[PDB]
Amino acid sequence: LRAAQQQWGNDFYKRDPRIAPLRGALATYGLTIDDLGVASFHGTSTKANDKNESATINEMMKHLGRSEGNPVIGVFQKFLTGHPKGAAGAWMMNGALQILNSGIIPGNRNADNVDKILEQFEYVLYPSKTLKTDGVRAVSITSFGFGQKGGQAIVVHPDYLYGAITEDRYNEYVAKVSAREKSAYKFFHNGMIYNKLFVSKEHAPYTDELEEDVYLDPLARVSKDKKSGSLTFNSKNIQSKD
Amino acid sequence: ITVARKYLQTRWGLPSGRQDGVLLVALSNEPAARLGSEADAKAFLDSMAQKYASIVGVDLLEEITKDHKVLA
Amino acid sequence: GVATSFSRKKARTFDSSWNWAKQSLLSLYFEIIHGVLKNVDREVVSEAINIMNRSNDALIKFMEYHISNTDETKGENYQLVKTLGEQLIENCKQVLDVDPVYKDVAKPTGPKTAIDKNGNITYSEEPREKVRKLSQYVQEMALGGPITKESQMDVEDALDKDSTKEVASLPNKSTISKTVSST
Amino acid sequence: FQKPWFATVNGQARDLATMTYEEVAKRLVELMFIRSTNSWFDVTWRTFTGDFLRRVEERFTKSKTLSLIQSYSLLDKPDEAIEKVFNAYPAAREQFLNAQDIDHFLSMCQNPMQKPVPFVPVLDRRFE
Amino acid sequence: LITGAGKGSIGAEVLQGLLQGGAKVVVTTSRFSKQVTDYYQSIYAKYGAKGSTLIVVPFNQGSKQDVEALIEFIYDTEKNGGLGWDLDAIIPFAAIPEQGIELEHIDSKSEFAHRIMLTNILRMMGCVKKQKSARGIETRPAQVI
Amino acid sequence: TRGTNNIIAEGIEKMGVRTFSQKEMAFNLLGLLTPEVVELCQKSPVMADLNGGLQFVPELKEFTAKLRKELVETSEVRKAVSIETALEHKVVNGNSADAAYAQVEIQPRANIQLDFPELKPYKQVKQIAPAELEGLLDLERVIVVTGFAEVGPWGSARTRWEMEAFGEFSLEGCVEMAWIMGFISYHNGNLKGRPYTGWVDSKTKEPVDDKDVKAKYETSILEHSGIRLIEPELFNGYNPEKKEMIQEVIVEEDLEPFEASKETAEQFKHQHGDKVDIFEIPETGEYSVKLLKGATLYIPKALRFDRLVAGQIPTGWNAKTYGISDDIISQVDPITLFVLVSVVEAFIASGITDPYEMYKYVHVSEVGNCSGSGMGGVSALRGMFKDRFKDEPVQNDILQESFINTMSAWVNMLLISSSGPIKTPVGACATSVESVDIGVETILSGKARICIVGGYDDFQEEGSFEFGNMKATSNTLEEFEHGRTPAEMSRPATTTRNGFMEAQGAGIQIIMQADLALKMGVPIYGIVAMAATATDKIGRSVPAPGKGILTTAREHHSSVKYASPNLNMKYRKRQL
Repeated sequence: LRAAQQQWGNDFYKRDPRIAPLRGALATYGLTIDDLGVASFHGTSTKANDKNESATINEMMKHLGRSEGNPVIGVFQKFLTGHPKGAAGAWMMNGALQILNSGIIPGNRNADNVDKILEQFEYVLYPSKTLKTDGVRAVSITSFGFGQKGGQAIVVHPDYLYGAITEDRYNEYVAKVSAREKSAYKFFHNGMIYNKLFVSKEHAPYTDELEEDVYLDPLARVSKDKKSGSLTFNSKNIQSKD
Repeated sequence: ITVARKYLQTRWGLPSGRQDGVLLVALSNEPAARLGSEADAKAFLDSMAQKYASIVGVDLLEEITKDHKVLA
Repeated sequence: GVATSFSRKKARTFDSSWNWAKQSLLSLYFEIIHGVLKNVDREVVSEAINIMNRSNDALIKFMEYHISNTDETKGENYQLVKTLGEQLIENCKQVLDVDPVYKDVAKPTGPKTAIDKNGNITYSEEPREKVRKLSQYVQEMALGGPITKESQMDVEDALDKDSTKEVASLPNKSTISKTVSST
Repeated sequence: FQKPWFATVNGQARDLATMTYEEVAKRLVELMFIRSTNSWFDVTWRTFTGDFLRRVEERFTKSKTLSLIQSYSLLDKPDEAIEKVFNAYPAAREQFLNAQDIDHFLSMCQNPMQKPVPFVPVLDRRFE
Repeated sequence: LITGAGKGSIGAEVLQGLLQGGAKVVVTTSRFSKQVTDYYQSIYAKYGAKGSTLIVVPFNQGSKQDVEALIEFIYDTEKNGGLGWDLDAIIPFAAIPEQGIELEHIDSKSEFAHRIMLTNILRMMGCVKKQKSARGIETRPAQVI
Repeated sequence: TRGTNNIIAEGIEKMGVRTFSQKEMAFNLLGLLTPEVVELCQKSPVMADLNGGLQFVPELKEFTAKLRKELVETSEVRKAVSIETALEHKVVNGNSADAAYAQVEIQPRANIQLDFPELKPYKQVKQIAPAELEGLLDLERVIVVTGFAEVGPWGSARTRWEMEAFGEFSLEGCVEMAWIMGFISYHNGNLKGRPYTGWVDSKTKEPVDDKDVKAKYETSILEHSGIRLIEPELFNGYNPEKKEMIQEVIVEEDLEPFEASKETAEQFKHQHGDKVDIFEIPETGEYSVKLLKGATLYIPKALRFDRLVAGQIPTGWNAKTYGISDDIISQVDPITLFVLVSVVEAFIASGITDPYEMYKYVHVSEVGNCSGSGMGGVSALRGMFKDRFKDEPVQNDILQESFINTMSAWVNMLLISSSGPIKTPVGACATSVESVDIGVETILSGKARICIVGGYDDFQEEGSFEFGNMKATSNTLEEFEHGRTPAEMSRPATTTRNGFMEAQGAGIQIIMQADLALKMGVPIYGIVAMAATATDKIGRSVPAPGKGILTTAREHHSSVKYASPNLNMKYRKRQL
């Protein structure tokens, strides 16, 4: 059943040459090319990069049939944080999630003047100020590195996931998440105040003399201990009929 | 290490193996930077020989010619 | 105070109206949708003027896409953006090939001082009772007052009532026969 | 015992950092406001829960405004007072007590010039 | 060319006008900052009409050398690092606030202020005259407000 | 003209004279530029009275002055009489009856929030996506982001987003920044007699109110985060202005002898041979070392460098305050501290408070770590190549910390305890996206059901210099020459973009199977719906950007007459 779900829901476009990866990526959630609202540019502030990246984003929109008049709105967060080589993609992946869940697209506040060259790329819009929109559906984090290390990632808004699940199930979920948030707000203000945020684990969930037994039972899972109250593997849950 | 013993012996009266104790106590308290003044280095050897003093339990002109001979 | 300040390398030049225009509009747009600008505010008229001041074959395809793609159904605010949008799209089509123009639409003001019942001196800038357009301001000027002795037209504005309607007016050249000089 | 464990909400055992601002205010009124005599058994205990509600306002307000509990006399109708505060700051019903306010609460329990609180707020060294 | 068009001034209101009409304008600022750079990018992205262009330069109307340097950078071919322009209007609104200075108080400040507000304005008109003239520009006067 | 002494404006006007707003005078002035009056000027000088009749009022000076006096007096008598009738009341009618009549102002405190995502009523949820979607997707193969955090120039994911999206901090902004930066420290106990519970200036140990944090600290907080001048304190003394470097010289005549240990004198003689003499000083047991003519010497010198600005973690950041043990602080490379702190903060963002809670839902072997670095351990690398070369004291396992995959190792050894996959990416300036690719795939192959994804790199002396040599980074001397403040030297897509600004930090996110996330009941911040890596083409310039990644848009349009039923969800759903 899972494989059928896979064939028709998840990977229907894998073996199709008329459906691009980018296309189908959005298509699985009923999203069109035009739905990709924001492009998180690598924006290195170098002459080489910024032009190339715009051109390449422009072309991937052009090829897939982006409606004339609907540009991608590009953010360039390197303007605020700088460029930490490796940590680049992640920072942009964060801002992308924050954009999705807030509907706010921040502005390249250091865009005194958009390079006149870039006018040709009619599928890109370079904002100098923050736009609070009524929704963002999908962001595109792209990044380039030395050695022809190119990469893209498409992040789609969370609420499209909940569409594919039963109402009773969704409701049950909201319940758990709510309880977590409360208990995490708890945890966080504790560790802030008392500098307890990082707490190094001084033991594994398994005793040394139980280590192997756990690695080998695929169904072995942790339970609260009575004495310690912390999460350990029990002798009675390892290789159990239960 | 030569000059530091002739100071420990001149100004704090320490023999062969007693200045060995003052150097070992200064090795556990070693400065995380090089001392600047020779007077800063003298003052360092002072307090180090008194931390040795209460860990062992004990309490506390030719130089004109020297400048000339150097010249010769 | 007489020390030097100018160097050529510190000059900053601003060019890209082509881009700020799409932004200018995509902003008026969310702002009406979010009801920061309601259809009464003069700002929608001001901003209309600035958007028209930058008609591209390209700026048009922008508003065209975004306006034609709004769901009027979604809310009362959505209809407004769409209607205004379409109106604006029309105007820009006309302006296309027309040199910009400086037209101030801001509400004209005058001085108002008031001293508290507790001696608190307060200054406001109030709208002039009998002045609303820059048009009316020119008329006020030409009449003078009684204090200038010896020598040495009604065009009802949709102004603070219906912005979209005034916005539709923007592209149209006013014809006048009763020259203000003759007042 | 005559001193219950404070952080027990409708029979449900739990800790002070796992109550909400509402639950605490309602637990405070529950244990200090004597229903039968429609009276706060001690003025310090009315004073206490006032200081607490004031804190609720302080935490959850965004900008600066003025207190909805201008005088603690308003606590003489405890239920009505509580609803007034939490109506204004509805969020306070859903969030657990801020970590820093726990310290505060437990500090008020240690205030001299106040009738010793009628419960145990904490299992710790001074539990005797 | 417009001097004295800082924020919150008759200058900046005239500047917004010019830009709205599609003018090509050089603005001088005395307090050249990020804070001030950011102001003008804001102003341009609001009123910068089709065919408009704003150029912000740091400037001190009190310096003879700045007056000369400025309008030279204006007339000099782009190749030579210039602007390649030819002015049609000059609005020398640059000034310094002298208050509580009476006759017998006139000193260093007022003499300097007089320089910015008169002598260097003359010098500035004089400068663009030489440029135009040295280029045979006899049919394109610059209007001085 | 009135603008940002107008108080008498209304009064002067009360005489049939007009005063003007600046927009009005500007309109008036602009009217002199109209073609009509321009040509007028060309015929003969024009004079324009834009003075609204104020040239008719006699004795204007004195008249003016009178208005001002009458106003000011009316103000001061009115305010003086009221202040006295008010004291007469406190006398006649007691100050305790008026004391219970003032209201109490309430002042805000900071309520930092985790800012989870919002879950709408299901009714509205099912309106977003097509009804056909329900149960179409194998949720075991939908990759979802569950948490995230960062350590960087602008604080954490919370404070940075605030600055990026809003440009100023909230109360929660400053209070958190002041905390991470070390300005304020929490205190609960007695403060000089009376009991206190709240923030304390850590330098002075005096109390600080939330509502004051801004006035007291932000001015400085702002000066010491983001892209700013390189603070040498943060980099073992790296001073771009004074670069340390030695030059080789040959000693032209015998140096003067110096005392040395026997072990040490022998290390010299081993090196120089014919070109050094060492002799025992019979009395002390130690040797004299005399460098002869011909020997080689290293004489230190200094170099002025171009890159003066970096995006650095806010000044006063301290892995100690996030709660990291001094032993770890010592043992580890700075970059591991960034990583450690974010892995913690990212689990918090996902509502996972004890990592071992994963092992309630999953098997030890199905939690993985795919975080990567471009260089990573640049600091231990130096201790290995340079600090050894000087015989400076350096650890015996700096080699450990120099590796890129050891950051992930300490994460697993201190926090996670997994036996899941451990694939570590090196992707230069894209290790982070490539990391997500690798992450996504590892979960889609059944090898992991939860794994840690992200990137990290540190800014150090030798790093910045080599970038400057590749001409890659922005030249700060040149940026200054152009009137550019440090906060302004990173301007992508700009006409004047001039090179990139270097920075430091880490950022990770936690990714998961949609199905597992739902079951655990963690937050869902987004769907990773695609991730790809692609090489470019034949070349010879390694640092060059290309269009390899354009291939993610590759579809074949050689036939597109009629609609593909495949794209149609209604179709697929029936088939399922």
